[PDB]
Amino acid sequence: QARQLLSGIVQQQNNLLRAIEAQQHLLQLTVWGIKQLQARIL
Amino acid sequence: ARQLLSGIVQQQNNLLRAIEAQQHLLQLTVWGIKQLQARI
Amino acid sequence: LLSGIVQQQNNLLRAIEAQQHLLQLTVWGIKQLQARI
Amino acid sequence: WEEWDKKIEEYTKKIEELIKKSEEQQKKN
Amino acid sequence: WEEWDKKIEEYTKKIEELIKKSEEQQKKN
Amino acid sequence: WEEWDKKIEEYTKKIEELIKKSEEQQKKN
Repeated sequence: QARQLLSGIVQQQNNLLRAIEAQQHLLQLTVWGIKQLQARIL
Repeated sequence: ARQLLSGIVQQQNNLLRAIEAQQHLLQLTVWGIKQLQARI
Repeated sequence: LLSGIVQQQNNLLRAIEAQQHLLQLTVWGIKQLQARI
Repeated sequence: WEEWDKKIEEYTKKIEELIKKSEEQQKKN
Repeated sequence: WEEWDKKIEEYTKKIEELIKKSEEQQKKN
Repeated sequence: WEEWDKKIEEYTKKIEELIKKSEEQQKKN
């Protein structure tokens, strides 16, 4: 009973962590673009 | 006991919804980059 | 192991908070470029 | 762009709320 | 820039799926 | 923009240490 909830929470935490990692990669792309546009203006 | 698993599951919700709100914020910043990049 | 899940919640939370500082910075940058262009 | 600024402020405010509510739930568990 | 557009939608897909897996898993708990 | 550059790399390093710290705790858990 509580071993199913405890197992799904650890499963959930790895899901959230992998989402954060992907979002961090997506954000580092965002930073490249901004620097690339800044360089073009300068 | 299940008092604390209940508080954790709720916390998972807020974290998940934060991930989702930040994702909309990320897509919005992509949109701005694509608009500024195309104009120049 | 339950004390480990609660601290994993804290790790994720602080990571989201760091992600949000970075979002703040990229939104600022896009705004400086937008008004400039 | 004006809609863009609104969606920014919208999700910004919503994120900072979720962060606030998540840190209180954390200052508990 | 086109590889940029490529990696953008690549990770956007990757995230949207993880958000999907997470909501369904949240619904279980 | 200097300062923007500072904060970007700074918070980038921060989140990447939290990610590694979470990869550890996740395997332990």
